Amino acid sequence: HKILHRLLQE
Amino acid sequence: TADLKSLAKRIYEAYLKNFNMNKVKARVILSGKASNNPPFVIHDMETLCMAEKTLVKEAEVRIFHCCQCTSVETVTELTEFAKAIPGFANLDLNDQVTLLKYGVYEAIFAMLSSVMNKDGMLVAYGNGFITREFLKSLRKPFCDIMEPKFDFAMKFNALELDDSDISLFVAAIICCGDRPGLLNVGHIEKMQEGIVHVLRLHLQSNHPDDIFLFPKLLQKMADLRQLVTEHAQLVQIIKKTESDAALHPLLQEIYRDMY
Repeated sequence: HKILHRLLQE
Repeated sequence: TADLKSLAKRIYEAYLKNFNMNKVKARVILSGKASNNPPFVIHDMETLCMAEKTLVKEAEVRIFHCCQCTSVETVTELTEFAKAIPGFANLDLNDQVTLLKYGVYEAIFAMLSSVMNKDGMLVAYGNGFITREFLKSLRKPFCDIMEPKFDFAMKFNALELDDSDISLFVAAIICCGDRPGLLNVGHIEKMQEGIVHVLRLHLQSNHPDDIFLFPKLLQKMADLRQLVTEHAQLVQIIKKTESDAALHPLLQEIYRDMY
């Protein structure tokens, strides 16, 4: 994965 | 209770703040009253094209990507709704992804049943209404996607839940302790029990007549898991047999080695 984690890190 | 009654309204808020449309609004648009201007109904290719010219490949494939844009928007809202859950942001960065990997769609279908009825569902922020029979019309395998959801939504809507109930339900769907690959299976399980506890107490207080609404919802949770599994199966067929249907990166990432 790469997205999601790119989101959680907000 | 102090926390149990407070935490229930905090998750409720995060629901309303992050989720529009909700059920109270979907029930307003439906059943007439306080509206008078019904939504544009889509029951054939004619009405479908009229609704497309006002929004900016095969018809079945175009409807596909239209639902992908909503799935993607919902998953984003779910990620924001999840962070507002007491303990989700405290979990491991990878355990947060897993809870959302197996839970997003299981929640999307639960919430989808709010804007559905035996005849159709509301699309485009309630301004439209697509009939069930029209979806069964489309060619396969597309005609089989939405149909199972209508069936779940019908028996689910029978329980007559409101947004306060659904909010806690969705939160529980995300805080599932038996997801494949969960690291701290012990911490999430405690968090899951806390959520499930409030949900149970909330139902016993919000529906004192339906004394078994709690186990029923549990059943529904198992139904949703099965309903996602089959959906993910039908997604693979569409990804491998339809040459003009391309999955979204965020959507392809979630199904990646799911079931």
